Amino acid sequence: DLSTWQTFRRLWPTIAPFKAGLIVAGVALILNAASDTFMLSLLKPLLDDGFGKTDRSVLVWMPLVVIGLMILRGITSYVSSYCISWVSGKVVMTMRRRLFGHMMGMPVSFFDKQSTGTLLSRITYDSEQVASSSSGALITVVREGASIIGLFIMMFYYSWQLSIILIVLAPIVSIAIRVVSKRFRNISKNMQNTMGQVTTSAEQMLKGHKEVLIFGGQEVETKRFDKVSNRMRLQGMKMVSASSISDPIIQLIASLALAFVLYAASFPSVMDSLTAGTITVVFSSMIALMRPLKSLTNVNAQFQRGMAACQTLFTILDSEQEKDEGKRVIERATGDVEFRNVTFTYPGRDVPALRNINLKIPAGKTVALVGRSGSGKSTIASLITRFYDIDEGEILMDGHDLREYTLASLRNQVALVSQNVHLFNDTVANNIAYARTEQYSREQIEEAARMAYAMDFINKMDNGLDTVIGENGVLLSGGQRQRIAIARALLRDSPILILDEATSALDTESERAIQAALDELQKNRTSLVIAHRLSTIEKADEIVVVEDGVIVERGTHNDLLEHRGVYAQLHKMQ
Amino acid sequence: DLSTWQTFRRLWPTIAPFKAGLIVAGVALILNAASDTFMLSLLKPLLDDGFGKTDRSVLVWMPLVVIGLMILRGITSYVSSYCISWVSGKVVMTMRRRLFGHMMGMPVSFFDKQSTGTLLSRITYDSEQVASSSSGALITVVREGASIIGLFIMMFYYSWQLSIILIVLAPIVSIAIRVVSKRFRNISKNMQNTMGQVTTSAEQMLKGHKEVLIFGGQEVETKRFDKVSNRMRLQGMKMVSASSISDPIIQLIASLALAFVLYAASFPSVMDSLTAGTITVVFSSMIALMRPLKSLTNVNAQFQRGMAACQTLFTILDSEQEKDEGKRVIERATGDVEFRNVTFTYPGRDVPALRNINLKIPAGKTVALVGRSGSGKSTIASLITRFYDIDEGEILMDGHDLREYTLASLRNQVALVSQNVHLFNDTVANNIAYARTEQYSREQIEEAARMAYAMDFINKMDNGLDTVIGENGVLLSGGQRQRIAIARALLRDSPILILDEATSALDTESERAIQAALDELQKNRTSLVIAHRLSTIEKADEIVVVEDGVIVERGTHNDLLEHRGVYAQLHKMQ
Ligand SMILES: Nc1ncnc2c1ncn2[C@@H]1O[C@H](COP(=O)(O)OP(=O)(O)O)[C@@H](O)[C@H]1O
Ligand SMILES: Nc1ncnc2c1ncn2[C@@H]1O[C@H](COP(=O)(O)OP(=O)(O)O)[C@@H](O)[C@H]1O
Ligand code: VO4
Ligand code: VO4
Ligand SMILES: [Mg+2]
Ligand SMILES: [Mg+2]
Repeated sequence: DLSTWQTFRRLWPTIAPFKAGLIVAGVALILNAASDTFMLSLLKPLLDDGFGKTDRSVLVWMPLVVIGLMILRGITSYVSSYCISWVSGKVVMTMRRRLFGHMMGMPVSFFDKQSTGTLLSRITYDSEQVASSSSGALITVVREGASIIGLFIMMFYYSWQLSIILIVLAPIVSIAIRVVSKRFRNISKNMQNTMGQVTTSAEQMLKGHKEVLIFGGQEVETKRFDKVSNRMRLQGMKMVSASSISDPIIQLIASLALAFVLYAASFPSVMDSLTAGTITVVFSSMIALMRPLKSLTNVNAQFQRGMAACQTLFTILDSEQEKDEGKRVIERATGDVEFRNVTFTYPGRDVPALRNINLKIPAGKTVALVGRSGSGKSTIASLITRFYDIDEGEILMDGHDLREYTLASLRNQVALVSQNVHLFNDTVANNIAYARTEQYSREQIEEAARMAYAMDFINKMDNGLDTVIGENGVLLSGGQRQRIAIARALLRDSPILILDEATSALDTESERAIQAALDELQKNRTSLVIAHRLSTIEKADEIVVVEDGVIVERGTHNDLLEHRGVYAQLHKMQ
Repeated sequence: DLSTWQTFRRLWPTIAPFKAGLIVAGVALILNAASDTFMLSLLKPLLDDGFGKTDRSVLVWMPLVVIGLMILRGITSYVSSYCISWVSGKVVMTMRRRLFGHMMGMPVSFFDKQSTGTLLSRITYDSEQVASSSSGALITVVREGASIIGLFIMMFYYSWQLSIILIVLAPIVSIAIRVVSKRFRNISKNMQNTMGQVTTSAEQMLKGHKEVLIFGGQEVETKRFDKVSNRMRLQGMKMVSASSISDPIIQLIASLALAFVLYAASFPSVMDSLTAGTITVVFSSMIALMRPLKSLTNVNAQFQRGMAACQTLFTILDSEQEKDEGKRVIERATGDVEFRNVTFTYPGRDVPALRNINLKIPAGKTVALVGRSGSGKSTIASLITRFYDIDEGEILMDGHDLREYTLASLRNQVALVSQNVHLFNDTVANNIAYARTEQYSREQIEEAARMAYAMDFINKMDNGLDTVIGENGVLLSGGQRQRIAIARALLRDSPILILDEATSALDTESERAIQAALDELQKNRTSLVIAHRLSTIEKADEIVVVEDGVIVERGTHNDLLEHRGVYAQLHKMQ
């Protein structure tokens, strides 16, 4: 928990580029406060010198001065507000952009334990609270502070004897504001966590909607959301209770100043040194000082909430991202990947998921990983992509350990068809050519799609390649969204290709056409196809059988089949 | 785009139950306004008496009554603020609950075109805007309104020769506030869509993270989020420009009243009967009225934003939900299902996916759907669940149409495991027994896992049945996720079981084991098995071969094999 001025010194490097746009705002605020103070001091001359027997010596030129002062105040307030809001908007943009670009680079080990709801709350709630507090509440806070300091200097100018009490009452209000702002920040952080839970529940509902319908998850989801929204309301209630018990207390404490000055001025031995105008302007200033104080202490809730959000985001932005310890970069790999004594236990587990693998993938060939449905088959594919780091043992690419290569230059050498195919809500062309859209002409996209037996059914759609695919490609069947992932992978010429259950959903002749396409196209590029259909693999250069997490049998189709090993029992039952 | 009072009169039925709090808050607010007005009026008695003609300076009671009046003001302010925030929190919570329970009732046809980011924005951002405006800004707006009304009353009580101008200028200030509130609402309703785009971009980055990593979608996603955040900040700056160009103008308009008052005092022949205290309390009243104008017109941004958000949510809450007509509840259906010339055209297409389907699924039988990847078979599975409505044709179920059956009593007769199956971020037991957590005991869940061959891996994890499966079950392999989905489907004893590729990602012998265990239930169950592995369904009661959109072949295994039809070719490719 950082104090509300510690957060600004933690934020200053972000604001520093725009400090030129803040000097004008500060000068405008100073002039605004001066104009308001001089306008309130204008009550002095129309009771002392203004009133006389048929006397309008100042009143003849008075209201025009009020209009001019009002115009000055208006333009200064406008420029101050707009420039402060511009700086706030730029800073909020920078924080939001950096936050998004940060969680976009965290390791997958982090994504496997955090619900989507909390991160979406980070993007769309905390940043929004910071923006709202620093655009709407900050201007009010700083302007009322300027007005208050102006009233202070004015009351000390006219009569110090009637304003020594403010020296004794400033510390009390400072302590009260500090001790209530701490509570505001704590409640705001708990409130942020509760919003995270709310959006997590909402996203679990939305993403798993069909199962909610089919299994009758009506009442349970409704009750869970009821409880979480109730917690949200209760924490908001605690914040409101703090605010509404801190406003009147401070207002009453600030009213001892007015009570004292009335008590002090009640002494005829003191009022002699002053006139009616000075006394009435002191009383008016003390009376009208309470309004800025009340407004500041009331708006202090939103400003403190924004400061809490900024503190949380700065803590998040200071986390550790994926280990990009790599130094060397490479353009195209020759196509050979080697394992050595590699073992790898998943984050937060006891038994290793691989005990020791000595797999060797030759350059420009294919290696297939058949085996049971619970062994390490997708784990190997994740490892050769550096999704997870090894525990011990060496994994090599082109004779140099896989940790020397930087992350970008490595994954730019591998194309993957995940068993859980995920497609973006965009046209078919942009799903096939996801990141390198500008580098691949529609001719290349069409060739890649025709390779993956997808152009046959794309033509049937409304706009051909231009059709929108839906939120997750739900507009297409599983065997039409597992042939766009294949097309996307085949579009690139990455020498290392992984087919993590490429044809799980396809029928037999469609996958036969796929296999023909790869056999006529992948004659030079290394592939790592993993599948339980032992007909997409009978042409592999070396079949590898992994069960329980350890390699058991390595060899060609013929050498394994006549060996009467585990592959023989796997093949004899198709 | 409705006005503020129209918004409240549209919202009043929601607010109606919570009227005691509103009434007591209103009474306390009137008392607070009277107390605050009475504090400014004390400036007259101390000048007509007291320091003016100090011969009666015996008046000493003023500080005591000031302190007492401020205590009363503080108490009334606290109770009014708290009992308005109670109604605000209750109403916002009810809006959240109604909105969540509403979108969870949308038909699937709506979910197949709307990105989840926008709906999460509706729940998270918009509702938060309503809550913030109605909690923080609303109390400020109403308090300043009360203070303004009190100051009008007091000044008109004192002297109307110097106050009839406020009759003239109130319409002008009202016109300005209305014509700036319209722009605030429009900008806010654009800002909601922009934030929806922000959160859609964020969500499409998170839940498609691996596709971002593999293909280098780093810079593309960075550009997209930069553009959307820039649009957001630009709209925010437009809002702030409107606010800070409407505030000083309205402030200056009110200044023409003060200048006129100061012009009236210059004329003695008419305004000779002004006491030295009456005039100086009218002037202080103008100043202390013009301050709340600034405060109210400044805080009007948040309040108008909240009203725009409440309007947007009220547009959602009266949209069309799922049809759900007919009130024929059924206890436990026999399971018989029949089609009659069914023709189905998907929402937004122009060629019928299904046409002229005659399908019978008699009780205690299994019907197998086979064909190319792209024919309509998952469509049939969706139709018998009533995810979509028939375009033209009759379904039947236990001797009656699916339309007459109410939806809640229809999905209880179907347990469906689909392709791309979803799992909830919760313990494995709470995933198997999803919505009936407190009906199926632990031994029943264990039996369900045992039937689906899932006990061999579910018993090796660290915590057994209680291990957290993570978001979408990413902590488990594809085969294990499929097995848990099967175990979830099998735990229910629903008459109809639909297996949309229930064994896509399982090795051959676990497929054999599951089918062997599933064969026990076929004595009473009525299952619809969709599968491309023809060895899975060689024992189907009747096999239905669905090509592009029409049932081509049907019969048993041997009848189709002897017929030398399309099934013969599909089987030769084994
Ligand atoms: N992200 C993960 N975190 C923890 N454990 C995992 C994870 N992924 C897989 N496992 C464990 O490793 C075993 C094998 O999974 P994996 O090799 O990734 O998939 P597959 O079995 O399809 O090859 C599974 O039984 C599972 O319990
Ligand atoms: N939600 C949807 N909206 C519009 N069209 C769809 C939707 N789901 C599937 N389709 C279309 O219906 C056609 C039939 O596919 P489908 O019957 O789902 O294949 P399968 O039954 O093998 O999954 C597909 O070509 C697809 O384009
Ligand atoms: O398009 V399919 O659901 O038959 O893989
Ligand atoms: O071991 V698997 O879940 O890819 O069939
Ligand atoms: Mg896998
Ligand atoms: Mg399907």
